[PDB]
Amino acid sequence: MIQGVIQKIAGPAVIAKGMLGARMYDICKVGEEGLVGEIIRLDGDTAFVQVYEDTSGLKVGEPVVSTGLPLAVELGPGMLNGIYDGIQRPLERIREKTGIYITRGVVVHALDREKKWAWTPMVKPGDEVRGGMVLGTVPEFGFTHKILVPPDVRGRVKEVKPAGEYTVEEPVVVLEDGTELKMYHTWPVRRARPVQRKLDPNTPFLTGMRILDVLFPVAMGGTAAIPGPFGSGKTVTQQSLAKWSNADVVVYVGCGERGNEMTDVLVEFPELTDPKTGGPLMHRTVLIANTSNMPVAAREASIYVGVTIAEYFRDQGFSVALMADSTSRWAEALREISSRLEEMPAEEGYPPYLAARLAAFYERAGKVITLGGEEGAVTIVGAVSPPGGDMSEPVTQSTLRIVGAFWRLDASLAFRRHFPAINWNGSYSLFTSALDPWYRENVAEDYPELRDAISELLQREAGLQEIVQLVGPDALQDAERLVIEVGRIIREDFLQQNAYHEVDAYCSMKKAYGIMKMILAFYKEAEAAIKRGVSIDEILQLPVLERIGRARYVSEEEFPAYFEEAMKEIQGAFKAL
Amino acid sequence: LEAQYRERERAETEALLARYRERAEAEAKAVREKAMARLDEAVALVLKEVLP
Amino acid sequence: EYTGITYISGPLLFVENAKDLAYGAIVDIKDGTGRVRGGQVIEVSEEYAVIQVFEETTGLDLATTSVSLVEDVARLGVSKEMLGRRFNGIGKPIDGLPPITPEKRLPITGLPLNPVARRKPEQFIQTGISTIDVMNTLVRGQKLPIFSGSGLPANEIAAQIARQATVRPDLSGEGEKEEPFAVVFAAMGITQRELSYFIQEFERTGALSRSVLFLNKADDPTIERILTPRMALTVAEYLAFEHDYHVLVILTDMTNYCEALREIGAAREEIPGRRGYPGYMYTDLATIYERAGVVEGKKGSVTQIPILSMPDDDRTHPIPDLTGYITEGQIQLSRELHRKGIYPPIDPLPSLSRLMNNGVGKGKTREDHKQVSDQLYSAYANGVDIRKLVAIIGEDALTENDRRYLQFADAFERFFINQGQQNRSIEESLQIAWALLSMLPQGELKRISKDHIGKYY
Amino acid sequence: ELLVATARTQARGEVLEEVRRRVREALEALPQKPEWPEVVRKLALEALEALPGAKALVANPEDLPHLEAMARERGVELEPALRLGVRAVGAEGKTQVENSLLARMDRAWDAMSSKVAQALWG
Repeated sequence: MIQGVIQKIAGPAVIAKGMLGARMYDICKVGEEGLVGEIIRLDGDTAFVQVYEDTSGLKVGEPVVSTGLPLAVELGPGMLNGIYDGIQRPLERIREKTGIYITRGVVVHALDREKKWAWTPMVKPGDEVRGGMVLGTVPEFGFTHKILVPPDVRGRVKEVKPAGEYTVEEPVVVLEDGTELKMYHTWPVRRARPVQRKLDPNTPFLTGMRILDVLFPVAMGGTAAIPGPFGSGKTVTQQSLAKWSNADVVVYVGCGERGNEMTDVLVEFPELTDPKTGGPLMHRTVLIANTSNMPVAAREASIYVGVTIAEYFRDQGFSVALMADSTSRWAEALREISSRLEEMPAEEGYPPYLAARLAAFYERAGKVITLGGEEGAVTIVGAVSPPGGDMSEPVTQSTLRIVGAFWRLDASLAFRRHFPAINWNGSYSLFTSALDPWYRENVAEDYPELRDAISELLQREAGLQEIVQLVGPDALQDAERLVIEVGRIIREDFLQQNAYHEVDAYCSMKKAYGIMKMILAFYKEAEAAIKRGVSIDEILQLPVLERIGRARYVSEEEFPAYFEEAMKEIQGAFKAL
Repeated sequence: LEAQYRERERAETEALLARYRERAEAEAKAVREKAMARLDEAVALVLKEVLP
Repeated sequence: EYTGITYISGPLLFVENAKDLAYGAIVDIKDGTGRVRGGQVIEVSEEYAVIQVFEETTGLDLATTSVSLVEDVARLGVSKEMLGRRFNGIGKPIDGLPPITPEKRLPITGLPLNPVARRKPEQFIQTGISTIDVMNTLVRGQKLPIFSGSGLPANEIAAQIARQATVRPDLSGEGEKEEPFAVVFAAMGITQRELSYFIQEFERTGALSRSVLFLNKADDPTIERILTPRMALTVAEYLAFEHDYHVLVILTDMTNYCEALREIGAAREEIPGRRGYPGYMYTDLATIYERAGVVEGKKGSVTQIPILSMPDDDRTHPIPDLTGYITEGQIQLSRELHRKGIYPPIDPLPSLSRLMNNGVGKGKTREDHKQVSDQLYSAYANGVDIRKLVAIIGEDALTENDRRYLQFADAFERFFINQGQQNRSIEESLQIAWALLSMLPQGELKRISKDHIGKYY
Repeated sequence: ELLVATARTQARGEVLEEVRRRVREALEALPQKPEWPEVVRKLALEALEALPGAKALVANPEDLPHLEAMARERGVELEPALRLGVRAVGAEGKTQVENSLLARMDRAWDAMSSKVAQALWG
């Protein structure tokens, strides 16, 4: 097979020679330890080696013998429960065979090769397969993890090994096409599981919050983003997707997030309760996260490889929740390519590949009917930041702001008591007009009425914000201080939510319904109060101001009877005066 | 009134389609029957431009 | 073969033996993956060329580098059976009819309209709306950009006006048979929802058997982005000038069009431009827009409406500047309006259409129209000055005139600007204007003559 | 209106692909015909006259009988493996222009699609 040794070793810009029958964007083995590179250029006999695992003594004259796959992902069980890399290695095994250290040139397994999983025959040699047909149902813990045939891979069965456990490397179904269907099988990520068509979402997804679901909804099959410049409490919205989400299957991926920000988040989850089971959250999460601790080249690959792991579960009949944790980490990897290759990036601190390798991953999956005729819906809430600090830059607008929701953030925003924060003005919703059916029926039939009437004040307040920074209002009038104080409490207690407690966050229909009507009512009753000649001073010093102040320290369970008692204290302490 | 106007319209947006289908198929046949006579002539024009 | 492969980093390719190749050519590349891919041949020399692969770059190998010459000349069909189909991208089967119909193999750019063969506007179109057809007449071959923001859905407010738009030159003495409603649409880099939300509007009520879609998904390569317009561009020429039909080109998202472009030019040794966006934009952007304007003796001509995005409609980067020299007018979007659900959101004094009375006259859109069109400019703009100031000027000074001008506004945004997805014509869109002004006295009406008042009040 | 377009296009298809059936049956039984030298020789003519310098005008070996004459006018002929074409190879590298009856057939409903529609319908 493919020959060649090192010509020029020069850290991560290594130039091999003698490369014949090589092919672009293909995994290899380079060095004597094996660091695991990828052909990111060919130039005759010489090829730009991209060097993942760090170099420490690698030299001239070492193997460069090409595996000949294009970062092919091993599909088959073992994934559910575990810590994986963005090009697939289990960090369980690295830690178990080295130390607490990550040693360079130590490549562990691709998936499993010492684990065995129960095979139940569900096909026979009498029938034929097609792409997106069940070969059997393997049981991996509390979830149900079938095996499928990738599409454009099809034949007529020819054997099926009987009931028993079998190692994953082996086949268990063989076909009359020179192919054998395995529980460890290479599938390109460059031709990641085909679908029938792009569809329009119309069923919302919920994080169990009152601001990311309420004023500006997210969709199932969606795309979204929540930029918070240079960190601003944008990592906390994954303590909200942690055990309050409605995602059947979590698939948490980070490009190359820095260790310290995924020290407490990373080990937070096996400790956490599983809403879809009860034990560790890792029954539903896969966790294919890539870190700075993991290879610096691995970060570049990461997104376009980790999309395919989202797709294998999403295909089967699952409503997978994929989150790329801060896409700006991917931009820092993408733009480094230029530096090492003697090319300049696209001018003015923008990455050379703009649309090309960003938009395509995003729109690869998200509410799409499949070839099996199943419904594959990938839900993302992009946890981005802007690369230039400006959001007028291409990569932001091209897929991170034409998204289904945008919430802006500031630095002094999140510092007060807001985590994860949203802006009061600067947050709009780009798709909500197709999510109204489902909200009407499932939640409450007057729900598209109650969110537009909260936002109406919340955002008209901006009207007054401007005149502050002008001459300043100093005409205290009743209809004046009506908007002011209302909206103020809406930012003080309703946008101030903590993803740290289950009484400051975690929401179900009746809680999300309730709170949002609580305010409206009190506001409503204030409108006709003030009109007669009741000063806003005396409205403020009521105990009912304190009830809204005690509607962020109340549990969901209690919420029902809590609200039913408080509706009477509203009408009493208002109409009467 | 609307009740007797919705069902009216339904029965007309069936009548209209029903006739479109009959023309379509008869004019599909008229593109078949026109070709199959001038069929050898096409093959001739094709053949003649592949074999140089 | 066609070897000489150097710098294959991403969708770049150099190859020697490009003495057989041309600029403006497209070629099949062979490899042992079994993938047959295109990509245009640019920056050519007797040795090294630049090819940018149709789909990705994963498959290129050293074994097979051969190129089956497709055609140096640029091939492009001129079609005439495409007046009621559906396609996404370059032209791929969605409705199961074949990509294009040949007549000719015309090039992609044949060179725009000769200026002495172009006549003045003398007719108008109607998009089913009030404020953008009464107050500002969208004329014949007009190039009117719609500057939209970011964080707002451009795309929906677009196609919304699709079904509403059915032309009304009734009042002039011409039909919609001598002015047909032909929607030729070319977007690029559109979302998975939005790309299906487009086809939804069309398929709703009958309007897809008189229009063609083309829309290059945000997951269809950046190479195909560019050619998408040029295709239906060259077909369009043959639609509206040589069939006497009347087309309306509605482009959407210019940001993607301009991003992808940049990558192409950066390898031909052309430096990018101000705030990174290219400076060789100008030429290329012209060629799409300049096939607009009427033509002597040929009644049918294409009306251009491009739609583009900016962060807040700020003019601090190329995307508006450029555009804003060849195109006339701008129509920006108000945050107030779109919040309250007043659609389409068109500003007061910030909005204006450069031509509005040289495509219409009196009795062609009604006679009173003349001075009604410059009433509601000065009349709307006055309520915007106390549309929040009613407690910033206290209850310690309050006057009749300006109070009445608050109530004017509320009814002007509700009834006049917004009119739902319900259809309107010139005569019904005129009715609304008069009615609301009827609250107001004769002494606050000043931009309309007593003659016009003696017709309608 | 859509239904008219679809039922006609379906009808129109069957006729083009059956015309293709009759045309491809003729090419499959081409070697049988004694008009096989006149065709083969003219195909390789454009080839050697074009981009391939005639380093080798590579042929199938049972069409080597029926082109040995113009081997002696240009090139040395030794396969595409279809038995219905001639590759040509040049001295530039290898170049590669393959004029196959199959290859000219494929680009002739995308390269003279106009001409077959005019002959059946007009």
